[PDB]
Amino acid sequence: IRNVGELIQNQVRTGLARMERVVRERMTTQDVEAITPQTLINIRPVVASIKEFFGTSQLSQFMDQNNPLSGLT
Amino acid sequence: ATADPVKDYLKQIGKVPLLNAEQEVELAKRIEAGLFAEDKLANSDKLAPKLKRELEIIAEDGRRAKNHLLEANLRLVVSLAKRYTGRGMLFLDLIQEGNLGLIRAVEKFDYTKGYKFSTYATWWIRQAITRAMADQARTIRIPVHMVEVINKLARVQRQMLQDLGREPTPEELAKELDMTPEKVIEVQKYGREPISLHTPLGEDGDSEFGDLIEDSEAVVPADAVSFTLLQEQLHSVLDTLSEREAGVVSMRFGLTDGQPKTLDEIGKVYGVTRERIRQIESKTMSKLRHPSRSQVLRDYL
Amino acid sequence: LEEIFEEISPIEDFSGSMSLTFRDHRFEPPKNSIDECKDRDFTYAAPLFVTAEFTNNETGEIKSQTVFMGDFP
Amino acid sequence: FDELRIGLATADDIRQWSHGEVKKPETINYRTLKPEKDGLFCEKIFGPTRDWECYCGKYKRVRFKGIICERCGVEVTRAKVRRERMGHIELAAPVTHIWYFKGVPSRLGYLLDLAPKDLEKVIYFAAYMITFVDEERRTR
Amino acid sequence: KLHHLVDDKLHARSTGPYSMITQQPLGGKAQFGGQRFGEMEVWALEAYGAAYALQELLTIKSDDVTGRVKVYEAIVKGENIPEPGIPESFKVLIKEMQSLCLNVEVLSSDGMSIE
Amino acid sequence: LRDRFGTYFDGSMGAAALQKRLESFDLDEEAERLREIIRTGKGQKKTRALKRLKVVSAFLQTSNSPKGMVLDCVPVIPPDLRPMVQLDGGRFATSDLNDLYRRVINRNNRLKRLLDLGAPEIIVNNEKRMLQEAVDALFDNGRRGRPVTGPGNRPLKSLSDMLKGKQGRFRQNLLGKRVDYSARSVIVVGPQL
Ligand SMILES: [Zn+2]
Repeated sequence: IRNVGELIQNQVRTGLARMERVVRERMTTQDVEAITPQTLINIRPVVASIKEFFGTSQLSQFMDQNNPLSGLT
Repeated sequence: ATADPVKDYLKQIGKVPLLNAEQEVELAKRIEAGLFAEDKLANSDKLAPKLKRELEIIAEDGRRAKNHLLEANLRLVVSLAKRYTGRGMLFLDLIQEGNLGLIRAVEKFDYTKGYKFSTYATWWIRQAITRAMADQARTIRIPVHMVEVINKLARVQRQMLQDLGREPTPEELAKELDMTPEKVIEVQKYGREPISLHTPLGEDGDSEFGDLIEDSEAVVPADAVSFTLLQEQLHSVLDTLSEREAGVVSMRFGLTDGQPKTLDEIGKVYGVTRERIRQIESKTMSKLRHPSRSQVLRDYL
Repeated sequence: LEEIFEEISPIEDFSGSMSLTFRDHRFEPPKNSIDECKDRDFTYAAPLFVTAEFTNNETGEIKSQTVFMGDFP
Repeated sequence: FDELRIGLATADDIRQWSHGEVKKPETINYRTLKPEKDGLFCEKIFGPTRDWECYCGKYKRVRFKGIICERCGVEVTRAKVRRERMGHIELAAPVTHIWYFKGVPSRLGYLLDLAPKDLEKVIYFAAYMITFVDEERRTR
Repeated sequence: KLHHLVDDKLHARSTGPYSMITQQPLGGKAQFGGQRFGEMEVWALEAYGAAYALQELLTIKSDDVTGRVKVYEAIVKGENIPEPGIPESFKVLIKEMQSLCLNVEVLSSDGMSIE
Repeated sequence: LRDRFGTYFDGSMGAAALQKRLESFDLDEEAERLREIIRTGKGQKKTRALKRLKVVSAFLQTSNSPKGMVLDCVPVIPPDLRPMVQLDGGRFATSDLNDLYRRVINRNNRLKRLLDLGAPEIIVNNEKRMLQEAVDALFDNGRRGRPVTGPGNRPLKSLSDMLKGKQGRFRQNLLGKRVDYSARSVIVVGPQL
């Protein structure tokens, strides 16, 4: 069972993989001494993935609140 | 000839001789030699046949060296196509557009610049690629200068999010862009992309979005039939009026033809003066305003 | 989270001169209350900061700076 | 309704169906939300977006229908004509219908005695054909 | 008490919205959507031999733009129902198959047919 | 071959070669020789000749010429059948045919641009290849290799894709349609009826 922790971890891992590729590309096209950790990392992929995680996912389901037992189930 | 045609394109590049400094400077030398050869051939003054053939041969050799240069730079252009892949344009299409930029650049390159061809070309390659992306990427075409406006505001807004760590307020963005907020909202709304109808609704796998949104061009049967009943009732009401009165009001309001005629405009076929016809128009409007011929038409609005 | 961060080793260019270490991650309290989020249509989230350390052998210097990768649901 | 004859649509037939020619990828101006000229959705070729209305605004009314205003070339008529009228794209270099090839041999038919690999290689620009030889000339 | 309450399930339609690409009525309850007369329904009707009912259920009551306003007018005026025309979905198909380079020409026994 | 000897063998490349071959094809002689082969033939060669005779005879009896295999002009679906309908919220709603027609128009225009100016053989050949690939997609997206995914979330729809399958026009909007003057509801038992 991929508990929710592992699901979100896989998604943020994919996002950080895109971040890694982006920062490597930036490194290949950046000069030295003008490089700071603040500027090089693009936060777009991680947020875009953890936000698209909920969307288009067969696992992020609309909660059903018909009654507390529907919730637990 | 295989799936993923870009692989076959890369193989079609194959192995071609990369050019070191002396090689491409000599290639450019005989390129311009062929250039003057074809220039001399283009002139109308008579030249000896053998000399003309020699000039044509030199121009042909220049052409061959041109294609040598293009095949050598195919690798650079595909690299620069990578550099802008994944923005709504297919990778091979970006490669081809960059190749168009490349043929432009070689058509505008010579050794007179004390630099390698690689440094000079990349500007034109990026130019052609970005022009193509601006003019052919989005479903609803956006002008190039709107394109740079939207990409500028997008990238600077990304910088604002990166710095402040929070969604910037529209006024702060407006002042940073130096434009007013209304332009900010305008370009923000213009910088969208369509959503495809043929997508699963997601409520059910079978259902698709294009089968859930209603049209406006449909003639609602209730409205059409109500309009027809209004037409019949109104025409009957005018038939209640005198023949001349009903006719003149009809032309004044064009029940017979989609264009109503001005009062003077009615006073040509009927043979009445603009003030006379006006007086009867006033008379018709009064008569249809009595409560007799008003109960029926009140409800139809 | 710290596991997936530690998985991404500091990036090395072709020269391997520079490196970015994601040592420590941290949270801050969310700005919006749960009831507020439900009512105003806001994704319940909190900030997630992480300390990025730039180290270059050529410069022989270490520059530490905290960065923020976005709201975390 | 007695028979739905179906067959191969030749180029001349396609030209006959067409009421114009598409020349751009334009769809709609980002600001005016109206169809562009000579592209997809063009009113000059397919039909008016609004009943009897032209693009320039000349001759909008239902009265003077059945005319073509010289300004934008729109023929005033019902919008329903757009559901029927069709255009055509001219291709600089000919291409081959995907359907009749790349399938079972009852539709490709082996009309040319060439293996499917040969066709897959040749029409996709990976190998040449000797279309014609003056073999009598070569022999003489 | 389960959540299959009748108030949710109850739906009806005299005439309402329609789809765009094909002029047939759209589905769902929120949009006044007619129930689907699927393939098995026409199989049953053909089994009964009731051909006129199938014709009206397939042309007048949907998929014919010229017929819908006509039938509404005929009913309210009391006039007898008019003759159904050709459905629009078939025209959509004819154009689409004409866009694949198949000249699907409707023909009559004596030359060209009138439509 | 071309350099060592020209003016004797005429050679070509791509669909244009197919067009030339079909223009110069003499199917009657093929039918005659294949009939001769069937009269005296053995093995699977006989079956291949059978299929070949079937198709060539079908074409010979019909008046329409074989050159219809290679289409020169691509018909376009009328716009209302591929609606770019306005959608509330400043958004848009588009059908994938719009995308495919845009691609084929782009590639045809760019090929025209390349042909106008002096261009090599490699670039023009690759461009014609992309044109053929784009047209392939419009008529059948996904019949070769990966389909034209467009947005990347899903293969784009295609002309023939509308004409096939459970969701195809045939089995969903011509045999079974929705109908006006209809309703639905839960059912209960009433015995007194
Ligand atoms: Zn006009």
